[PDB]
Amino acid sequence: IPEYVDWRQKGAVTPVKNQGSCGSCWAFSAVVTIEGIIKIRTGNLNEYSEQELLDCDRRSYGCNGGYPWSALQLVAQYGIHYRNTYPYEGVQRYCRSREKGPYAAKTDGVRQVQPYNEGALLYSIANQPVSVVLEAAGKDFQLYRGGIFVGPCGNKVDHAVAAVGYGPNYILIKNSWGTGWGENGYIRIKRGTGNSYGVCGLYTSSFYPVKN
Ligand SMILES: *[C@@H](O)[C@H](Cc1ccccc1)NC(=O)[C@@H](NC(=O)[C@@H](NC(=O)N[C@H](Cc1ccc(O)cc1)C(=O)O)[C@@H]1CCN=C(N)N1)C(C)C
Repeated sequence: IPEYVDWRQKGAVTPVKNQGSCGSCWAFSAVVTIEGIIKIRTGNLNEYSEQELLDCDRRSYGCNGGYPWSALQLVAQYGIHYRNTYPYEGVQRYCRSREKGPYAAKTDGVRQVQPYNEGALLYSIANQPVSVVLEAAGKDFQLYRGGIFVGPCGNKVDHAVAAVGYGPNYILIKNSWGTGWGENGYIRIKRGTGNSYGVCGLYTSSFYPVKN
């Protein structure tokens, strides 16, 4: 795998979103990986519905948090609508998949990256955008304005984001806190510290969709 990966450079990343006060990060994280793999497989970049996952993933707890892997399982088992047809409201409502016609995209499964393994995550990122979790509760992460982020932070993961690239010293992350946060909505998180958790627990729980 190469020294630099940036899926934005290959037109596989849609504009930065803002999840608002709703604990829907898990749905935003999942959708970034779907938008990525559909572009890589079909050559078309589309936006897909975070709201649909928020409403329809019965394993997750709507705006009270959820599971990127369960969201990705749902897209593999059923599918997902375009964001345009099922737009984001920042509140959990009834699952309205049936009322919005046939699904726009479908995947063939979900895979976990070997956890607590930097090389395993970089290998997956080289192939496609990956759903990752980290500790975002800390003020340092909340007030991040740019540069390579080293913390401070603990490993108490509480927030799902998407790894869309890496460099020699960092992993490139798409956050769902709008374009005003960090580097136009992105964070470069320090890698290669030798801490198996990753910086802010970045290696705790990572999933990517499978599509043939
Ligand atoms: C992002 O907007 C939200 C914010 C939030 C966090 C906690 C409570 C409310 C809102 N963050 C999340 O959705 C996070 N989700 C969780 O913390 C998640 N737990 C896990 O991801 N861990 C599981 C463990 C597990 C696996 C399978 C079953 O059946 C049970 C448990 C894992 O290791 O995969 C849950 C979601 C519901 N509430 C809490 N507290 N935790 C982030 C995605 C990590």
